[PDB]
Amino acid sequence: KPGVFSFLDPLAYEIWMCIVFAYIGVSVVLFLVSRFSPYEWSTNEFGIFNSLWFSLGAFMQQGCDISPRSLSGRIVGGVWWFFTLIIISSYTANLAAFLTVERMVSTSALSLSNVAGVFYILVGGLGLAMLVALIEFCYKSRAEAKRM
Amino acid sequence: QKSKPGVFSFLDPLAYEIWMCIVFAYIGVSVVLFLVSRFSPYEWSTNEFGIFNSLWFSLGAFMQQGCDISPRSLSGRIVGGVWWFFTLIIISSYTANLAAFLTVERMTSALSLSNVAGVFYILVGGLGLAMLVALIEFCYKSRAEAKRM
Amino acid sequence: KPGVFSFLDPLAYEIWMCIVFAYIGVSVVLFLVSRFSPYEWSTNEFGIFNSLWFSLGAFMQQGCDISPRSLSGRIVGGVWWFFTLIIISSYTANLAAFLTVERMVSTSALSLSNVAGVFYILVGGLGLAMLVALIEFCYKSRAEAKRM
Amino acid sequence: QKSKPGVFSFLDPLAYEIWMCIVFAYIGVSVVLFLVSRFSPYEWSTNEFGIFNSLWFSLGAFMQQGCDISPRSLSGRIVGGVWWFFTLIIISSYTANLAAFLTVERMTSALSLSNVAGVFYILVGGLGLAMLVALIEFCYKSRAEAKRM
Amino acid sequence: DRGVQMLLTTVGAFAAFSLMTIAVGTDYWLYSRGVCKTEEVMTHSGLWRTCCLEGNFKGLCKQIDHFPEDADYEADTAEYFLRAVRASSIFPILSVILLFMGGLCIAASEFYKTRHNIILSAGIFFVSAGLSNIIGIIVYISANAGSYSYGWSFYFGALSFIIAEMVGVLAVHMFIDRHKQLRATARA
Amino acid sequence: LFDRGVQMLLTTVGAFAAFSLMTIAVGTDYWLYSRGVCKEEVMTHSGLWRTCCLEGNFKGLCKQIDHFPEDADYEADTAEYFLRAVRASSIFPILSVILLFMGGLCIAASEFYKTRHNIILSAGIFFVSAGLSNIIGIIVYISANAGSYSYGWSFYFGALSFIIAEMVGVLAVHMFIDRHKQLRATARA
Amino acid sequence: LFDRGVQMLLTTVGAFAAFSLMTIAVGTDYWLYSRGVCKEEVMTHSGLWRTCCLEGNFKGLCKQIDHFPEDADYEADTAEYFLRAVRASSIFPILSVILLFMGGLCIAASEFYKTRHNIILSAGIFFVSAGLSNIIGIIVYISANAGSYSYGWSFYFGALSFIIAEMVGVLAVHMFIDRHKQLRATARA
Amino acid sequence: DRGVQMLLTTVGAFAAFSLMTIAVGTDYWLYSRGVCKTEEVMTHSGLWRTCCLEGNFKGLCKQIDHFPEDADYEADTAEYFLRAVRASSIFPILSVILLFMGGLCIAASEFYKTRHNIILSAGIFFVSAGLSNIIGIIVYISANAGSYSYGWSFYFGALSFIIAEMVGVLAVHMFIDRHKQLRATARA
Ligand SMILES: [Cl-]
Ligand SMILES: [Cl-]
Ligand SMILES: [Cl-]
Ligand SMILES: [Cl-]
Repeated sequence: KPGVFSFLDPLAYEIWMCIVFAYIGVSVVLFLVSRFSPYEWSTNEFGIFNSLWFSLGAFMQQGCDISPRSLSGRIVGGVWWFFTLIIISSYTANLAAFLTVERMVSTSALSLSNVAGVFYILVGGLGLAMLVALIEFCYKSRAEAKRM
Repeated sequence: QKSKPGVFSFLDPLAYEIWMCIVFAYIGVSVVLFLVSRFSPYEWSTNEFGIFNSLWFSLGAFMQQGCDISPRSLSGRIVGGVWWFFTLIIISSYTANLAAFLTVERMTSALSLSNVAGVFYILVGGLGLAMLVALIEFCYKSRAEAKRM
Repeated sequence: KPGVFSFLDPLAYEIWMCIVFAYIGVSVVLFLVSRFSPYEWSTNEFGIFNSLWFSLGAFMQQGCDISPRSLSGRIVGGVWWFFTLIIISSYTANLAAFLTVERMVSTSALSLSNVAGVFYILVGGLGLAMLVALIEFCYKSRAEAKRM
Repeated sequence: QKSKPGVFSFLDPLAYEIWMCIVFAYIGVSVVLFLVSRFSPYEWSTNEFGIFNSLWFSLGAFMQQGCDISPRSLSGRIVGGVWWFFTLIIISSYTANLAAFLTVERMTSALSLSNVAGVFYILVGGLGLAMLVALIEFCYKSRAEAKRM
Repeated sequence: DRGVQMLLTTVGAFAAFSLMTIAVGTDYWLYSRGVCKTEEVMTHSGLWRTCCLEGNFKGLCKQIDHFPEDADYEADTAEYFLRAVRASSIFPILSVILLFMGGLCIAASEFYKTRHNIILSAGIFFVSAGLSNIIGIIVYISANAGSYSYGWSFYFGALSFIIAEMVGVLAVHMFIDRHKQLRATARA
Repeated sequence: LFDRGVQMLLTTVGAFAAFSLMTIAVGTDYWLYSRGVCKEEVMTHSGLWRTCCLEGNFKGLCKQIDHFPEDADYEADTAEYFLRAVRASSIFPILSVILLFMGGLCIAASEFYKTRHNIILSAGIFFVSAGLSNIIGIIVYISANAGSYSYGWSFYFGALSFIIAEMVGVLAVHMFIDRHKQLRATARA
Repeated sequence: LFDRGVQMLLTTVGAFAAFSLMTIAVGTDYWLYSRGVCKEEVMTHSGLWRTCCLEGNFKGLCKQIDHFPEDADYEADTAEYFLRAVRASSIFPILSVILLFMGGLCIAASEFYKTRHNIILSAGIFFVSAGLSNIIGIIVYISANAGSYSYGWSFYFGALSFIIAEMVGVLAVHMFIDRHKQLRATARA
Repeated sequence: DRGVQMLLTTVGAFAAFSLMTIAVGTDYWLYSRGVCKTEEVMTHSGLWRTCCLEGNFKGLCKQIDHFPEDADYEADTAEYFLRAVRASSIFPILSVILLFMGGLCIAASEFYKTRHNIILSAGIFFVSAGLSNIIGIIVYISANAGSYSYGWSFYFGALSFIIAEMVGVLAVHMFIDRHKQLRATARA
């Protein structure tokens, strides 16, 4: 009877917590080095919101709308890329080890019970996104109606 | 004894229910992304996430093939982030369970073409389908152009 | 004593040959559906050279400068993406199986001898690229010097 | 008995010679890409592949993190293609050998933080280094601006 | 066209609602072998009861017990929460309610052409009904986990999800088009 | 790539070469080298239809390939019987031959009534489809064979024919693109 | 996010909150719950310096944490000894405390001599560095501990302090950005 | 500056050439235990000979045998081709030759300021020398494969590759700059 969030088993909980903290630190440092200098004012679209988006896309190994162009920003991006590559490969390798070792214990295909948790997370995120969009629409409409 | 692999045996690592729910989740993600990107008249568009474009973005995200466009609003980025996490987990699970299947045989050699014949059949079917669609569009426009003139 | 090109072991030679043929067919069909119609004249930069580049980047799962926009081109790209995902996952899974089964046979790290062939291919490609660039430069210089 | 993992034990799946040659190959690929992109005066530039940009492109290609720019000439595309194939093979080899290491113990549990403490240390060191570099650039410009005025 | 799009939207909404209502009410969700009226025989089950098929007691239905407390076991509370979610069938039922509310909004929009926010509410209801269908399907299969086939009631629910998302997309297209036409007049 | 007369000749010779190579592949029994019986196991050369002895007691003896073996074939599902039927028929290599011949016929007919630019497009589509059919036939053949061996020159004659088909198909579409490009320039005049 | 007076207040209270949480974490011995001896194994609550008995025969008895155990410790290389030294000293949590205090001093001092915009930037750098030092200290602590258990509130007081440090650091950089942005507008006119 | 860049380029070219020449000539490529003048003792070896270290026969060098044909074995031809490549050390030597040719081009560029193609040839030579160094390193380690450490002669070769890459980059910068300055005058 696999747990709902059993897809997180291959890495320990301390690794996940430190992944969150490292993500926050990398995003903050990328925003700091990209935007603090008045002499670079800007030529780059790396605010704190865009920095967090860049870091999240980098960890998920998905497409980037922007990439750092300065030396310090590229240093931050490169070390974050290395961290992401190592961590994702470790997750895949330990999951393969878990499944292989469970297979050689004295059905075969992965069941929906093994990934029901990521499904629940996805649907909850879709709901939260819809709530955010409708709240923004309502606030803007109230602002516009009161404006005129 | 080990039997000859089936045509669509590349789907074996994941259960049929997982594939069905992957399709359902892909449709839901595409529809919600299109909805949160374009419904608000105050965003009119600034983005490019129509229904077709949203389906394309979600398909590329699942196959991890980048994106010609990326969402910029908070809600669209929430949708993209959760879809990215889902895709990462699911693809890693497919790879890991395939490795487990290939390591331990129940009742190692190089993969033969029979292990992956079905993806080749699907690829060629898709090429033929795209050719048919392009030809039908061209023929439709050729008659319509002559009709107007 | 691993062979020079022993990194190709996890997939059979028939799979590699069919991968090459499928790549050629996908590139040709993408060029055909993107460019044959005079009514689309073009709004897309998908020539035969750019289509081959797109297909190679798609198989290697690397960045794309362009992506198909039409229905037929997106059909071709989607089926090619699915093929690529399946094939690459199969390569990784069978390599893991090979290494694990060799490990459980009655040093540990991968040696340079296991991957010397990909290094040889990379350096040969760098040399061929330099030769192409210098030949193009020489031909252009001869064209320009003879022009005036 | 199983000993406590070393700080930089994430490098174990590949031999030290492989890592050294990966660095050498990355430098060679970056230099050759810059050379074939920019040497010809008849291409002046049409592309954006300077030495810094070429190093960035090669680093992104190895980490499979996409590209802000892509080569367009035949020779640059040859360099990019061979680097892509190299990266695919090497990353898959790292993952597969790590899976083999984690499956079979020589002389399964979740990965502890001690298995990845080294990559965490490298990440934080890189963040500090980038901060120092940005501060040094700002301080240099602040004195130079006041010097001119 | 405005008329064609509205007709397609209302027909799709009605079809999705009817399919989901029939799927929730019928008993052909799963074909599996099991005992009745508490001998192994192939049966068909839905969301509330299971009935024997081609057996000695063929045609007789027995209510599904969602809390197998023969051994009086609890283990962790996640299993109990999942069983409570599955036993009530709150998510398929909520999908039915959301489909009905979206259809109501679509119907009421004809009376009030000035109010464009009703169309948006209908689209939101249809998309939310699809998501509720997704969650319900996941819960149902997961509860089943802890030979078999899926019957036409299961695919009645699956086909309902696809139709609901399509009608939701069409409804959002109308909210956009209504706002665009309003602004073309306003700018002119 | 340049001019028009050279492109015509190149496309025509490519079509003829691809057609000849595919026809030779279909009509010749050197597709696979393996141990087998041609009436004790001995080295044999086999094709799509018949297999003949090599360096055996009776060299040069040919028998029809057993596509549906007798004596308790153990049966199979609908998919495996279907694959065996596609293998026995060899429709996809023959379909490729037919499509190559019809593309060549379109290219030859494009000399007459040169205003019909849709003929060249049809020839390009035919050549692309012939290549796709060749790919399917190759995959079916390898899958049916698999379930030491080497592939002979008739198998590689088919591989080369598929490559020529796409290159000729690419050129034919270029002509259709250039022919309609030329019509736009003169109308603007 | 808006105005200037609220941003000053938000940054100051964030700095004070992060400093208080980190100082409480350093000075309190509830970082880990595990079985052990505080003088037979029994449930204990432990911190950075001392561990005390919980629900044992003698509750509330505290002893200093054995960072370099006697009686055949079996030794190690310089790497593990260095890690043990960083753990025993706890110089990264204390360094985080010092950097937070100095960032707060810069923020408070920035109100005097308001023309010195480089003070706010220094405060932002200090807060970001305090967060990074907190991360390093957490990683060192978790690695040394693991070389059933639960983490107490002092460990999570440190986790919350790191988060506040980055958010306050983000706000301080925004002020430096806005202060220099304001100087450009007045020079433009 | 033009002068500073030329000075850096020539110093780097000379340093890379000297390091590669010393690495090829010296015998501190690898520390390993093996027999001499063919007892196990730790030795140091280069590309042509191995010499005993801190042993009974300390200081005595024996030529490395690259074709261990005691059992008269051939196996596949790939092994023989690799052994022939390794025994000749054709790739480190070719790297030395390419470095010397690049330095020659750099020196001759001063005499003919009008001819800008000499600088480009020097850059090509330096980049090719680096690639030859890469291939030679790979071949050497692979031949070794079919406890040990690498000595300073190995890292003399590695440091030579990095320097040759940098000087090649600098030389290409000059070819670009010369063409840019020529066109600034031509356009003006
Ligand atoms: Cl029911
Ligand atoms: Cl035959
Ligand atoms: Cl304490
Ligand atoms: Cl030597």
